[PDB]
Amino acid sequence: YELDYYSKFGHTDNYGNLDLRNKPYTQLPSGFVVKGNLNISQTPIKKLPKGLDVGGSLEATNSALKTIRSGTKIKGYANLLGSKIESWPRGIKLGGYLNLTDTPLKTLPAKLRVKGDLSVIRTPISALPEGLVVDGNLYIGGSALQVFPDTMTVKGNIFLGGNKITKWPSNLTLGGAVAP
Amino acid sequence: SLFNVFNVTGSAMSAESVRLNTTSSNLANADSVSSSAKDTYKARHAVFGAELSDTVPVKVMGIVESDKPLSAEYNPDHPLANEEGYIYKPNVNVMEEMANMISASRAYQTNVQVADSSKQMLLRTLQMGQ
Amino acid sequence: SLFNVFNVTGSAMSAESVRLNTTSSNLANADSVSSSAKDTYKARHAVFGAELSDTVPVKVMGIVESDKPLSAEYNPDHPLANEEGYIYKPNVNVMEEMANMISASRAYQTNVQVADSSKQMLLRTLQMGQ
Amino acid sequence: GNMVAGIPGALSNQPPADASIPQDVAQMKDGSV
Amino acid sequence: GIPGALSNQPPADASIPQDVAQM
Amino acid sequence: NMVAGIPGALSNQPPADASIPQDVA
Amino acid sequence: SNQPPADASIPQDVAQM
Amino acid sequence: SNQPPADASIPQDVAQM
Amino acid sequence: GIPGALSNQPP
Amino acid sequence: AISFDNALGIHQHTVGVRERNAEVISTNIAQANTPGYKARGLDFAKELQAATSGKLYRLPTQPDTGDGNTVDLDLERNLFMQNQIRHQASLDFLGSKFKNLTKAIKGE
Amino acid sequence: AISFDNALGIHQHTVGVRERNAEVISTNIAQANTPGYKARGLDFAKELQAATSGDKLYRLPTQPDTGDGNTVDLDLERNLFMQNQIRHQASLDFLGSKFKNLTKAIKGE
Amino acid sequence: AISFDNALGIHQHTVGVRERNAEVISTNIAQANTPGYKARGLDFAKELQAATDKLYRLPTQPDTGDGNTVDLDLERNLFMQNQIRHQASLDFLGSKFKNLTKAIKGE
Amino acid sequence: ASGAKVGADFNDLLTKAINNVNTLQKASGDLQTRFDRGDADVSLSDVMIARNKSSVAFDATVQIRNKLVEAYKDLMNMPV
Repeated sequence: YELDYYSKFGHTDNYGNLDLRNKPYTQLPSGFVVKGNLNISQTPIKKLPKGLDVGGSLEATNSALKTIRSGTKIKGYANLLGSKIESWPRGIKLGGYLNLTDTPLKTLPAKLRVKGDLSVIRTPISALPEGLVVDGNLYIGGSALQVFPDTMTVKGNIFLGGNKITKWPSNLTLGGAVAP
Repeated sequence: SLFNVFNVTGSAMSAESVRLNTTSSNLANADSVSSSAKDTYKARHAVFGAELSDTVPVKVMGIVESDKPLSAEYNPDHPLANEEGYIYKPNVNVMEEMANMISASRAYQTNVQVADSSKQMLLRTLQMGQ
Repeated sequence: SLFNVFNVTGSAMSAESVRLNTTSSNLANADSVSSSAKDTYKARHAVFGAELSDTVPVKVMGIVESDKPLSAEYNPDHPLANEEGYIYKPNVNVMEEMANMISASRAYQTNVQVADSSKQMLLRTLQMGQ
Repeated sequence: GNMVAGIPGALSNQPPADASIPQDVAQMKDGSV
Repeated sequence: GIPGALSNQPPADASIPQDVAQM
Repeated sequence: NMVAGIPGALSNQPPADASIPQDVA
Repeated sequence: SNQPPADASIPQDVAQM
Repeated sequence: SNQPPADASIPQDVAQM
Repeated sequence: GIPGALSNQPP
Repeated sequence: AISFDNALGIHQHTVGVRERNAEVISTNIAQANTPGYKARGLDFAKELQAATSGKLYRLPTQPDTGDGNTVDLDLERNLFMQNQIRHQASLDFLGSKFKNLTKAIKGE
Repeated sequence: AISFDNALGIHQHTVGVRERNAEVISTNIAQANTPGYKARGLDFAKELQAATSGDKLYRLPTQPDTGDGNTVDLDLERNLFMQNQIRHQASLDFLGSKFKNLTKAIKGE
Repeated sequence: AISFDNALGIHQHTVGVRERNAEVISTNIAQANTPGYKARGLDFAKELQAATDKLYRLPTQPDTGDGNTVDLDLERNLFMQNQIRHQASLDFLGSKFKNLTKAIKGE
Repeated sequence: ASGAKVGADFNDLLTKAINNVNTLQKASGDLQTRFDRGDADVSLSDVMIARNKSSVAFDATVQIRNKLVEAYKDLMNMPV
């Protein structure tokens, strides 16, 4: 079903951490604001409402999360390990890492910036967008990637995870190393 | 081989000790609106497991919080009150925690009896024949 | 050499004995206001130590006074009070003394069992080959 | 696998209408996991 | 492993970018 | 190398209680 | 194990650490 | 018996089961 | 069987 | 004749079976609080026959309270002490078989 | 052949290790209440190998300490001490019977 | 040498003194209510000298017209201590013969 | 090296053991009478430890003595 004004009141602690673990909710109110962390793991939610503002971290592991609307703000990280998301929207305010391990993700917006590690492990993504800048480590193990973008910035160590890299970026400033 | 009994009773006694400490924390934190980092305490419960395929030892496989909703109280003048003046408190129920205290202690002591009785049986086997 | 377990268990018996004597003094002097404000009794506690340079004996390294502030009481009637009518009392907490009494007695008797069982192993060794 | 597990004590020995046990743990009792 | 099991380590949180970013 | 401290109730509580002397701890 | 077990923390506030 | 006993069912309505 | 003993299955 | 089989009889095998039975009874007591665990029994006649010529489930007396556990600790305690007495008696029978055998060979 | 090593077997080295283990277990029980003391474990296989021809193992706690830092689980220590005493008694019986059989053969009694 | 006096030590006399001490404490408790009775204490060192007396206990609090100087709090503690020490003396003196018999019989 | 050195070394081993057993027996005796006379600086635990070690030490002395006598009695019953 949906989340009402009083439905969410039963899933909030003293610090405004909303816990929806395995709750049979399919959507959240439009323009939703959560003071603390949001947990929607293992939920049938297919799309996040537009204007969602999270003061903490996002956790949607093993959930049905497939669509995210632009303009969403996350102060912490977005943990989506094992979700059903297919495409990442542009303009998401994210202050942590994007964990997309075990996801059907295919495309990423151009000039994407991740303030932490990016994990696209076991994803059918074909090509990292040009201008992609990562301030942490890069995980591409088990993915369909075989060609890197011409320019990318990975402040951490790039981990290949087994896939063969045929083309390397021309302009790459790496603070670490490259591991298979 | 009664030495296996020692492993099973020892694993059971360890499991009961984990359950007792979980009950001890619930009774002590049944009135705490705050927490260490940022999340209101929720009644914890150890998970016992039997890896049946001789003897099957019982192993604790992690602590899982109770899924009961937090008891909301109307404390509008409290510093931590929400927009509606409600503060949330742990879902610890006194009656079930007392039963755990009784059940864990009685289960702990009967496993000592089995190990002590099994210890004697090994000794009588050593004295067999002489 | 032949009685290494006895030296360790026996050391624990002497160590745990001191902790019980310290607990008795703390409870017997929980209401001893004495005189002044720096000669007032303060809760004492033994310090156990283990030098791990086989068996590691437990050695008491002296009695140490608690750092808890003295319990102040307003009583401008006691002739041993001060300018503001306060008598400072020992920082003895009854609940922590009761727990120490339980912990000291049980741990002391546990080492009795180990020392008593250690003698049995020595006695059985003398029967080797007989 | 074939391992049976769950929360012991007073929490489990109640009718399932209480719903005080998480559904993940509740299925774990069955034996499928 | 059991789902929803608690962890014995401080809970990575929000303030101090340090946690929000490092996995 | 030694491992010393007050045993019992004075050490089995969170350090925020601050009962053990700093030097001993 | 070969490494001695680590000591518990019990922090008053987790953010302070 | 060679077949495990069945887990008891405590329904609140019986009809639904 | 007892004449009037309760069963153990749903009625 | 004059073989350790003919000399000890079934006493050399009953000791092992009752040790197995104690193991099965002991794990029932330990797994009493584990939800969903079905009490396991051992058939002495079948196990003794198998050992001589080289586990079932226990039906509950009352329905479980909701944890799926069919272990009655009063029954497990009662069966454990009976097995222990029979195990001790079995060792007395088997032990004297060797001592009588040693008495005959030494004549004293 | 006809030597004390080939006759006694590993029942002479095992006894020494079992007494060593009891010294370690008793130390943990005595040092249970000492804060900061870490429980000490002993590897029987490595000790027996060293004894036959001739490092610090710590025991991982099942639950966190209450602040003192001591990782001695006194419930486990008693169980291990009870097991060690039984296996040590068997080793003495095993080793004691080695000498009795040797004396029996050399005297025909 | 090799005589019972040296083999038993002073443990042969301590058991008797602990019995006399227990008798006196029993008298004090029984005579606690009878007015005019003065609590009697036994000096341990005196019976030590008698081996190799029956004094009066000075009160810590005044009487209430009875003149009875028996403190029942003190007597119970002194009876508990004497009984514990009496059992230890039996253990000490009992093991003197157990070791003595093992030396003679060799078994 | 001569055979007297081995004999003297064996003799010193026996003398050292007897002195060690005698030292424990006297040590236990003093601790027993110190606690029995009423000295407050002696702990019952140390007394029980002292008499436990002396009893075990003397029991070892008895076992060695019996084996020595049995060997001598075995020795005298030999063809010669």
